Amino acid sequence: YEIQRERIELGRCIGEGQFGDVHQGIYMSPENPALAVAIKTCKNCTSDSVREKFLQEALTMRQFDHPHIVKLIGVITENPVWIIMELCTLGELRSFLQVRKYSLDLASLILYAYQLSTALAYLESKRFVHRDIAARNVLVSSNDCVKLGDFGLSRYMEDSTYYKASKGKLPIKWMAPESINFRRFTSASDVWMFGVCMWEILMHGVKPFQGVKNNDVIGRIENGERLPMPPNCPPTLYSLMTKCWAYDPSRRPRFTELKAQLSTILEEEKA
Ligand SMILES: Cc1ccc(-n2nc(C(C)(C)C)cc2NC(=O)Nc2ccc(-n3cnc4c(N)ncnc43)cc2)cc1
Repeated sequence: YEIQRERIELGRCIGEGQFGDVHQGIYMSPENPALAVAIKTCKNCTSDSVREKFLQEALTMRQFDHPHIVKLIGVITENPVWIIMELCTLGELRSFLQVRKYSLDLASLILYAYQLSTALAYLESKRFVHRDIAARNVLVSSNDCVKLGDFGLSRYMEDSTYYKASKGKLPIKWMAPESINFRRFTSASDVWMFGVCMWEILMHGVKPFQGVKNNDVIGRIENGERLPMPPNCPPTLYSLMTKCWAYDPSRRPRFTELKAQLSTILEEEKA
């Protein structure tokens, strides 16, 4: 996974990161055609403890290879340490959906749900629990291709859930009841979150339970209330989302079933 720095053309800064600026750039690969990349830099990785914390991201990402999961391209372990990932040129899914609300067809929305279900069926095959399935963790490579990633300070921390609570940023509005009540995160709770993520896509990047306090969400869910059917959502798609939201995790579908059903809904929409 080691990359030669001279083969990277470092472009503009596209964001801030916990360890240093994140830039876009070009990787003039010796084996593959030139590719656009996102480059995470690390200002203090000359320190072994800082370097190990920063590189945890490369260690996690290196395990996976799927067309709808952000790919790790490589690492430069000589100072300054860089992590090189594929660039998703169209950026965050939420802003993309908001800007193109009147331009995107329903078929494109279902296609994004379908592509994410393939990424999640793949992670479930590896017995990997994502823990934060939400539109904030999805990037857009093109108008017909989205990619699942993961972002946030809590990912670098030893006690990830504890950090979120300290700042009151636990994603209660996306979480399965067993994750809220017992801090249980499984393939079934990822399914619950995926249902909320499909709702966000159909709602064109609107957040769930807007204007509702976190403490009140728990009560509503326990009482059987669920996010409403988005406008223009096919009834079969809503039925699928309501199955993701079964209070009992054993009644929820698995991602292989979600993928097969989303493929059928997409085919029917396009027809
Ligand atoms: C500590 C830690 C932090 C994150 C992870 N973790 N886990 C996953 C799964 C599990 C989904 C493989 C993925 C990740 N990372 C990213 O997605 N990074 C990640 C970093 C930059 C970009 N990136 C690509 N294009 C852009 C762009 N236009 N703007 C901003 N960032 C971009 C995309 C992904 C793991 C550990």
